[PDB]
Amino acid sequence: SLAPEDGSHRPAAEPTPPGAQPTAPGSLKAPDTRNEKLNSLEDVRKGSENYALTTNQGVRIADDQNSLRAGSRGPTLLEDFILREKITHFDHERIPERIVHARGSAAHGYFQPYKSLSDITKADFLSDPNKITPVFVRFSTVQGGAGSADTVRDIRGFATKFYTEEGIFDLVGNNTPIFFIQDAHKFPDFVHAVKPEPHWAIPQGQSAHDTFWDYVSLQPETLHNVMWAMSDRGIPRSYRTMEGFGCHTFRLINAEGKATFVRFHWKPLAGKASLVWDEAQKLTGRDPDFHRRELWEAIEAGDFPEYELGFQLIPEEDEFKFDFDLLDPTKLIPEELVPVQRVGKMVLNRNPDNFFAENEQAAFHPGHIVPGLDFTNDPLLQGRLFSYTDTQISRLGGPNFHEIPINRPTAPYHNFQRDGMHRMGIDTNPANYEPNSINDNWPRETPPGPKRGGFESYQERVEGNKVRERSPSFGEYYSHPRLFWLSQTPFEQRHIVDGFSFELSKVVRPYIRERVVDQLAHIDLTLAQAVAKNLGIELTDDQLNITPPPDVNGLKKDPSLSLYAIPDGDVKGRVVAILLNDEVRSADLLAILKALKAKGVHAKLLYSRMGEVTADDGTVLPIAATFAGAPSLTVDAVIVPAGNIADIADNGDANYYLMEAYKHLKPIALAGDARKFKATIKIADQGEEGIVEADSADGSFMDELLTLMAAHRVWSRIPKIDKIPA
Amino acid sequence: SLAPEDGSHRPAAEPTPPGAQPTAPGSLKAPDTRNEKLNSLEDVRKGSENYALTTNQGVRIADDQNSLRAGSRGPTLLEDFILREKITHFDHERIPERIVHARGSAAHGYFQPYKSLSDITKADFLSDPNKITPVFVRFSTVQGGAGSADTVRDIRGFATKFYTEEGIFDLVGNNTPIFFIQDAHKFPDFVHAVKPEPHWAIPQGQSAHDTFWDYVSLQPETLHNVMWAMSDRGIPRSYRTMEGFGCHTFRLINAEGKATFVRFHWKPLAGKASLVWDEAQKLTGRDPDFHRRELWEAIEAGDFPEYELGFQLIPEEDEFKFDFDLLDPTKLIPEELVPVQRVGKMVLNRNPDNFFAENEQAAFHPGHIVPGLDFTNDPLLQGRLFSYTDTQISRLGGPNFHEIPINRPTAPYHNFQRDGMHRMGIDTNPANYEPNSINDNWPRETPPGPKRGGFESYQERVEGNKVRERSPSFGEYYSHPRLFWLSQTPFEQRHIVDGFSFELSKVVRPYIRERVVDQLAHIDLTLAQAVAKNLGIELTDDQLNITPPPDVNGLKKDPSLSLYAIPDGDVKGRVVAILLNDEVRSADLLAILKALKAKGVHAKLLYSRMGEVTADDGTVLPIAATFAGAPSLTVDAVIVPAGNIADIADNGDANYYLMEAYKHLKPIALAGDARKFKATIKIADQGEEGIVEADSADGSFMDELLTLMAAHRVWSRIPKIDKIPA
Amino acid sequence: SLAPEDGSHRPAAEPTPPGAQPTAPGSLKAPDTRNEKLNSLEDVRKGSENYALTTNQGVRIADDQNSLRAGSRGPTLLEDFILREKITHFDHERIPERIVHARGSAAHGYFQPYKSLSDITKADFLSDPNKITPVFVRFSTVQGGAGSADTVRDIRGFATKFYTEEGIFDLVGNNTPIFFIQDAHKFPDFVHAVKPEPHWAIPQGQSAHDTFWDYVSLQPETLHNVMWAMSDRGIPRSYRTMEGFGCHTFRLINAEGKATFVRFHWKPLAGKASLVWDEAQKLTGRDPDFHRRELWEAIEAGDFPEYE
Amino acid sequence: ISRLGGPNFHEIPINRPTAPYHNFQRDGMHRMGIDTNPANYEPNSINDNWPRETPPGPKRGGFESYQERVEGNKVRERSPSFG
Ligand code: HDE
Ligand code: HDE
Ligand code: HDD
Ligand SMILES: [S]
Ligand SMILES: [S]
Ligand SMILES: [S]
Repeated sequence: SLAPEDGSHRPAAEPTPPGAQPTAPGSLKAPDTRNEKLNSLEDVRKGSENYALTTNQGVRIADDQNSLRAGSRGPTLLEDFILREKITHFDHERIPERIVHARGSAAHGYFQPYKSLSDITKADFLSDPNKITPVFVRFSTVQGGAGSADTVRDIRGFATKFYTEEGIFDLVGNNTPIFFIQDAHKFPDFVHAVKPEPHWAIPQGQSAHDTFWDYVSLQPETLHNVMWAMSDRGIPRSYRTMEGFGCHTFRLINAEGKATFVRFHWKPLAGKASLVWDEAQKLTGRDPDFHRRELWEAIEAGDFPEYELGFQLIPEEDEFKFDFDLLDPTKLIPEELVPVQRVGKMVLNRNPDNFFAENEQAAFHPGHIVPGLDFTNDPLLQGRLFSYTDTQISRLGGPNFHEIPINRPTAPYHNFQRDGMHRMGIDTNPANYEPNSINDNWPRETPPGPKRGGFESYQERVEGNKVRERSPSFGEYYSHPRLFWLSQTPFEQRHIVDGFSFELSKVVRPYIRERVVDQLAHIDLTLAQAVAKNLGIELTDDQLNITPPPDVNGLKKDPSLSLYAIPDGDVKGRVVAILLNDEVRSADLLAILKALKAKGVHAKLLYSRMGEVTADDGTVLPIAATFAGAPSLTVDAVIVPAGNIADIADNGDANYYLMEAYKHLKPIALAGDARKFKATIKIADQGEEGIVEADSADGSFMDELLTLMAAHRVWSRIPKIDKIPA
Repeated sequence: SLAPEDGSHRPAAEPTPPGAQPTAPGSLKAPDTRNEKLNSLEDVRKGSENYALTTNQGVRIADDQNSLRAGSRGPTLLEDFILREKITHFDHERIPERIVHARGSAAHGYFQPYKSLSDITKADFLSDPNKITPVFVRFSTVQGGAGSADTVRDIRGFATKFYTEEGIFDLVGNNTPIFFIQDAHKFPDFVHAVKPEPHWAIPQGQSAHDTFWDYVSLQPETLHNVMWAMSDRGIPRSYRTMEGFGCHTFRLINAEGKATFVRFHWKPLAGKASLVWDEAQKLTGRDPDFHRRELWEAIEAGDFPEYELGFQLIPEEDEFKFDFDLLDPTKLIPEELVPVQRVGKMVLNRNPDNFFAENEQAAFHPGHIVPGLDFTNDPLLQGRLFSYTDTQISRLGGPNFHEIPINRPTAPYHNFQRDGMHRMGIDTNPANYEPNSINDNWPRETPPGPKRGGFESYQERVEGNKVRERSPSFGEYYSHPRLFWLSQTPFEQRHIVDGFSFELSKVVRPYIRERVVDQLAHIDLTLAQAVAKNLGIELTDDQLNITPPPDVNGLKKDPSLSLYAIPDGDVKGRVVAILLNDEVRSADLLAILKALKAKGVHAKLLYSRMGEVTADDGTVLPIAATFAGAPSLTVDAVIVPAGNIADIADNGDANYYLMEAYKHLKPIALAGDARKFKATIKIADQGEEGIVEADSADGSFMDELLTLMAAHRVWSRIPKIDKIPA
Repeated sequence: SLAPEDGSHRPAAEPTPPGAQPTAPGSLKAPDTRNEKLNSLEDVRKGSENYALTTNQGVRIADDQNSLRAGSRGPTLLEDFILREKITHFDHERIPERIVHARGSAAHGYFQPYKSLSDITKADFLSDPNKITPVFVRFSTVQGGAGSADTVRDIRGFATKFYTEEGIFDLVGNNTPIFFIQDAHKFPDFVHAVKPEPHWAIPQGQSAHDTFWDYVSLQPETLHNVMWAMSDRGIPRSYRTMEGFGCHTFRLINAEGKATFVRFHWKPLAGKASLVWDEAQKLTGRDPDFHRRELWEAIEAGDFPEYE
Repeated sequence: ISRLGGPNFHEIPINRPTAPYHNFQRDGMHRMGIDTNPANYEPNSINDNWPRETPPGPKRGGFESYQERVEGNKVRERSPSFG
C-alpha cells in the first residue's frame, strides 16, 4: 500500500507552475524559505516519515484496521481504548467558525519599509528599511460559511498580522475603503440582514435577497459600500489583484508626541483585476475553491503576492477641512485630495503546513496595535475594539488563544496573567500580582519613550455629554456613492447597473425594489433610470426632479476609484488555456510556450480526454485536464494552435470553451486552421480587436496576445456579446 | 526596588527544613534536580526577572495601575485594550474541577525497577534496572471540591503517570485495596450518595450524612470499603504514610504471550500512620491545607516521599482457586495467600512550578497502558475505561488534552488525528489517513513483539449471552469486612466503632442508622453491639443470632491489613513542637535539637508572641509561631525544656497545647521544672508510659522520646483520655 | 418498597425548628410559598414519585444495577448506550466555579417598598408600596473555592437579583461599605495576591499569607477594607446578622431627569452579630457548611432572613 | 459534548422527548430541568426509590437487550466472511 517506485507521489521541493506537481504543505514544498516566525513554529511542527503510528499517549498501534471484538463477527468491546481515542479525537475536530469572514485563505510572508518613518511614527516596524517583519495574511469573503465558495459577489477581508519586535500589530482591513454602517452598535443588524435569513438559512454567500435590500432601503448610510459591492470590485479575479484598505482613520504618534491622522492602503503589485458576474457566478459551481487554489499555486510557482503599503496622512489641524467627517467610515478620502504615500512592501512567499492549525485558528484583531500607533473616535472602530477579543473566547476556546502557535508573538511577553483553559505557559514567577516585593516587582512597567517604551494613549481632548447620538456631520449619504459612480468607466457603470438589476430581481417583495430605486435616484438619475428599466419600474416626476448631491470638495470624479481607468496590468502569474488536437503543430506550440514563459504566464494543455497526445514531431504532450474539467472560467485567455483541427472542430465542448471565453471578454488567439473557429463566435474575415489570428503562432502573434492580456479583458467587445448564446 | 536590601525576600535554593524559608516553585527551589520529563517542559517554562510587563501580544505596558478614562475622574473608555485583555484573562481563569478527586496535591519524581521483569512482562519501563522512568504523582481525597480540606475522613487517591519510552502508563490507584461498588454502571449512584446532597449542597468532604448511609444500607457490597473508610485508614497522617493499591486485577503479558494476573501495590517507605478522628477534624479547621503543605515541605527539605512498587501475581490457571472472584473489586487478595513481590522504587523529588498548569491540568486515566500490560473483565475497571477519556472533553476543553505540557508523552507520538480545539501540533504529513500512498503510508503500524512492538490485546476467551447481570460469584458481602475487622488491633477496632458511631449520629433519619446496624450484625456481633450502644439501639434476638460469615480461604485474620499490628515506624521528617519560655535552659535545648537533627526530625519553636526570646546563657532563639498559631494538631510530639516555667505555667494556650497533644496520644517530654505541667494533664508522680520526664534533657531523655515517636502514638493512653476536658 | 412503613423518611411540609426534620428541596418543604418568579419556574421543575426511571431520551430502563456484558463475568459491550449515557452525564457534571465568590448560599424571597419613591427615581419596582418584587439572593465568601469553608475570615458578598416588571436589576453588594482597591485595572493583582499562591495553591479561604500582606504593604489604598476584614466584621455569626452595602455611588433618576447620587445599604432586622476568631476557625473544621446550613434551616423554621 | 456544549443536549427543545423522562442524572452545563427529587441516586429509601426501574414486558416495559450468544477470543480481526 505504498508509494510508486518512480517517486511520482512526492512534489518537487522547487518552484513549479500551477498543475505541474501535486500541491504540498509549505515546509515540504519550500523548506529553504524562512523567516523568524516560520522558524519559531518549529517547536510544534510534527513530521511523519519513518515514525511508528501511535495513540496520542505514545503507544504503538499494531492493527489500525479493526475494532477489538469478542470473536471476529462479535460485538465491539468497551476496553478498545485505541478505537475510542481515535474516534473521540475525530468527534471533536470542529470549532466554531468566525461569525463573519468564515471563508478565508492565508499565507506567510515578510514586510519591510522603504525608508524610516520616524518623523511621523515611532512604530519599530517602520523605523528601518532593513528591518524585516514576518507577516501572516488571511484574505476572506464576509457573509458565507467556511465551506462557501470563493468567487461570490461580496466584500473581501484582507487581514495582516505583523510580528514586530515591539509586539503583534494586526491591520485588519477590507478590499473597499469604507463600510456599510456608521456605528458598531448596528453591526449585528447589518450582518443579520446580509446573512442567510433566519427561518430557512438561505441564501449562502449572497446579498441578493429581501432582508439585505430591506436594510439598505431603510439605512441610506449603506449606499456607498453597496455601490462598491455592486461594481466589479465585488468579484475580484484573485486576492493578488484587489486593493486593501484599513477602513478607519487611525493615528500615527512620533517620538515628539505629535499625532497624525492616517488611513492605510495596500496596492496590489500585480494590478487591479476583477471577473464579470456571469463568470464569477458560474465559477462558484465549477470551482468553489478558485481563489484559495490560485493563491496557493501562485506561491508554489514563485509568483509571490506582493503589496505596497501606503498611507493617506492628515495633520491634526486639518481634521475639519473636508466636507465629510474624517471619523465617518462610510466616507472615503479621495486620493485627489490626499495622496497615498508609499511606505513599504509585503511579499507572501510561503503557504502554511496545516490549514486548520495555522489558518482556521489564526486570530486577528484591530485593537492589536503597538507604540507609535493609536485609535480615533471613529464609532465603528470603537466598537470593533470590544468584539475581536470577546469572540475568541468561544471560537478558540478561551483566553489563552495567544498561545496557539500561529498567534504567538515573536517579541517577548511576560505578565501576571495565569491559568485559563489549555494553559501552555508554565510561569515560574513567585509572584502573580504587582506591585510585589517577592520578585522585586518583575516583570516591570516601562515608561513610554522613543523606542522600546510602554504604550501610552495619545492625550486626545474629550468634551461632550454622555449621549447615544449620531454626529450631525455623519448625516450625508449620497455624495460619495455619486463620486464613485462618476469615477467609473462606461463599462464599469454598466456592470454596476447590472449588479443592482440582478440582485433586486431576486428580491421577492416588490416595494423593496422600488424603495432601493428611489435611493438610487438620490445618487444619480442615469443610474436610477437604468436599474428601474431593468426592473420594469418607471421613475415618478418627483424622482426625476431630485437634485443630485454636491461634489466632494469640488471633485467631479477621481480616477483612482476605478479598477480600470488607469492601466496597471501585470501578466506575470496569469494563465492561458491551450486547446490541443491529436496532431499539434509543434512549431506553433514551441513559439507559444516560449513567449508565455518570457512574461511569466502559465499554460494548461487541454484535450477531449486525459492521458497524452503526440505532436507532429513526436513530442508527447501530457494533458492537464479536459475541456469540461478546466473551463475557460479558470483562465485569462485561450490559444488554439494549428494541426489536425478536424479532430476538435465539431467537439461541442471545444466550441463552447471559446464561446464562454468570448462572452467573458477574454483574449482568444487562433493559429493556422484553428481560424475555422471564428465561425463559432461570429468574427468577420477582417478580424476583430480582441481576436488574435495569423497563419502561425509567431513573435508578432504572441506579442499581440500578450498585449491584450496586459489590458485584462476586451471591453470593446461588450456590444457584441448580447447575441451569443452562451 | 521593592525587594528588601538584605535579599530576605528570596528563598535559599537548597534543601531547608519546614518553616525555615518561604516555599518556592520547584525549578527555583531545586534548579539542579532533573529528569527527562522535567527537561522536556523547559520549552514552556516562562521566567520573569529583568523582563518588561507586556500584553499577551508582547506590547509593553507603561501604566499597570490605571484604566484609560476621559479625564482623571471620568468614564473608562472602550478603547482600553490593555484593561480588557487583563480582565478578560482573569474572567476566564477557572476550568471545571474533576468530578471526583477534585482536591489533590502533586509532585514530580522518578521510578526505577530493582531488576528486569522480562520473564513476566514485556513492559519496557520494567525491563532494565538502569532504566529510569520520570513520574508525576497526584494524591487526592475523593468527595470534596478542589477548595475542600485535606484531613477529612475519606478514601484517598494515589495516581502515578509514568512517562515510559513506549508510551504513558497511568496507575490510577487509591489507598485501600478495594472499592465500594462492583459494576461501573452504579458509579454515579454511589458518588451522588456520598457527595453533598442536591437540594442544599451539604456536607463538604464528609460521608456523615443521610444519603451516603442510605445507599450503604441498601447495597451491602459497599460494606468492605466502608470498613476501611471508618478505620483510621480514612484519616492518614501524610500522603507519605499511606499504602496505595491499583484496585483491580490487571494482566502482565510477557514476550511469549503468557498472561499473569496482577494486583498493584505501593508500600510507603516512611511507614504507615494515621491521625485520630478528633485531631483530623479539628485540623481541617486549623489548616485545611495540611497534607498539601506537608508534601511540598517534605520535598523542599529532602524528605523525599518514597514508595516501593509491588505485585501480587496469580497464574492464569489459578483464576478460580479462591473463595472470592479475582474480578470482584469489592474483594481483596490477602497477602497471607498471595505475597507482594517487590518490583521497584519511586522517589518524589521536585515540586511543580505552577499548581494550575501542572497539577490542576494533569489528566490520569487507567486505560493508559503500554505493551506488556492488559485489562481483565473486572466490571468496575471495564466502565472506568470509558470515563477517564470522556470527562477530559469538558474538564480540559477538548481532545487535544495530551498536548497540555504536563500530559505530553516523552515517547514519540505520530498518527493521523487532526484539528480539535487548542490544536498545538502542526502536522506536515501530506496524508491524514491510512492506508495512503502519498506519504508511503507513514506513520506505519508496528507488529507486536518482545520490545518496541505494537499493542495487541491478550486473546482472552469470551463466552456467554449479552446480559445485564451480576456474576453470582460476586454475591457475598460480609466475609471480607469480617476479615478486615478481625485483623485490626483492639485500639484500631475501637476507632472503627467510633467512626461508624460518629457518622451514624449525623444521619437524621433513625431507621437508616438501624438498617446499618443490621448490616454490621452480619459482619461481627461485637462490632454491631458496640455501635448500637453508642446509638441507643438494642439488637433483636434475631440479630444476636446471625451466623458470622465464613473465613476467607481458611484465614481468621491477616496482619498486613492493620496499620499498626506490625511496627514499621520511621521518624525521619516528623516534627516536634518545642514550647519556649522567656529564659530557656540552653543546655536542654542544645541536647534536644542535637538528637532531633541526628534522626532527621524537625522542630518548631513556639511562644506566646512572635520575635525572639533569650536563653539563660544569652543565646537568641527565633520564634516560629505562637501556641495558637501552630497547634499541637500539626506536630508529632511536644517537648517542653526547663527554665523560667512561671512565664508560661498560667498561659491557657500553653496548657491547652499539652492537653490537646495528650488527648491525641502524642508523645510528650518534660525536663526539669517543665515537670510542673504534669498537673495539667493529670500525670501521677511516678510518671506514666508515653510521658518522658527527667531533671535535664539528656542522658537517655531524647532516646526515650524518639523511641516513642518511632511507635507513632501512645495507644496505651486511650483509657485515660476520656477524663480530660480537651 | 424501600421507604419505612411509618413514613418517617419524608419531612413534614410545615415550618419546623432546626434538626426536628430532615431538610428538603424548597418546593417540597413549603409548597404554598409562592411569588411570580417561583411560579414561573414551574415549567422546568421536575418531580419523581410514581414515574419510571428512563434514559434522557425517554426510554424506560429495566436494570439500573448492571452494564451489558458478554456473559455475567465477561467484558462490557460498547453497545451499552444506557451505561454510556449515564456515565457521560456524570463525567460532565461540573462547570467552572466563579472566579471570586465561588463559595455561596442562596434563597428565594420578595421585596416591597415602604412608600412610593417616584419623587427621586422612576424605577418601577420602587414606585408603589403595593409593588411586590420577587428576589433571589446569594451570600458568599470571596477568596475560597465552592468547596471551601463558610466561617473563614473574609469579606462576604450579598447579591440580590430583583425580578422587576421593567427588567432584572442586580444589586451586587458586600458586607462592608468599601473595597480594597480604587481602579478595576488592579482587580486581578489584588485577587491574585489574596488567593492561594500560585506555586503550591495554599492557603484556602485565608488572607493570612505573604502575598496578600505584600500587596497590602505596597498599596496603602487597601488599608481601609483591610481594617474591616481584620475586625469581627470578617467573621459573621450568620448571613442574617451582617450588613450589606452597594459599595459604589450610583445615581437615581426621576421622571424629570433629575439625578441624585445614591449609596445602597441593607440593614439586617435580626441585628449585627459576629463570631470570635478562635470559634470561627475551629468552626471551619467542625462544620465548614455552618452558614449555608444556618440559612437553609432558618428559612425552614420560619425565621426568614429580613433586611431593610 | 463539543457540538452542543455538554450532556444536557436532550433539553435543547427540538431534541426533547415527548415521552416522560425521569432519572438520577444531575447538573452539567446549561442545565434546564430543576429536579425536586430528594434523592439523586438509587437504590434510595428517602424517595421510596422513585423513579423506579420497569421490567421488560409486551408494552410500556423497560429495555432489555436480546440475549445473543457471544463466543470467541478478544481479537482485532476482520471476519473472513467480509473479504
Ligand atoms: C475595515 C475592515 C473591517 C470592518 C470595518 C469590520 N470588520 Fe470585522 N469581525 C468581527 C467583528 C466586527 C465588528 C464588531 C465590526 C464593526 C463594528 C466589524 N467586524 C467590521 C469579529 C467578530 O471580531 C471577527 C469575526 C471572527 C474574528 O476572529 O473576528 C471579525 C472578523 C474580521 C476579519 C477576519 C480576520 C480573519 O480572521 O481573517 C476581517 C478582515 C475583518 N473583520 C475586517 C473588518
Ligand atoms: C481503583 C482506584 C480508583 C477506582 C477503583 C476508581 N477511581 Fe476514579 N475517576 C473517574 C471515574 C471513575 C469511575 C467511572 C470508577 C469506577 C466505575 C472509578 N472512578 C473508580 C473519573 C470521573 O473519570 C475521574 C475524575 C477526574 C478524571 O480525570 O477521572 C476519576 C478520578 C480518579 C483519580 C484522580 C486522578 C488525579 O487527577 O489525581 C484517582 C486516583 C482515581 N479516580 C482512582 C480510582
Ligand atoms: C473588575 C473585576 C471585578 C471587580 C473590580 C469587582 N468584581 Fe465582583 N465579580 C467579578 C468581577 C469583579 C466577577 C469575576 O465577574 C464575578 C465572579 C464571577 C461572576 O459571575 O462575577 C464576581 C462576583 C461577585 C459577587 C458574587 C455574585 C454571586 O454571588 O454570584 C459579588 C457579591 C461581587 N462580585 C461583589 C463585588 C463588590 C462588592 C465589589 C467592590 C465593591 C466587586 N465585586 C468588584
Ligand atoms: S471600514
Ligand atoms: S478498586
Ligand atoms: S465597593
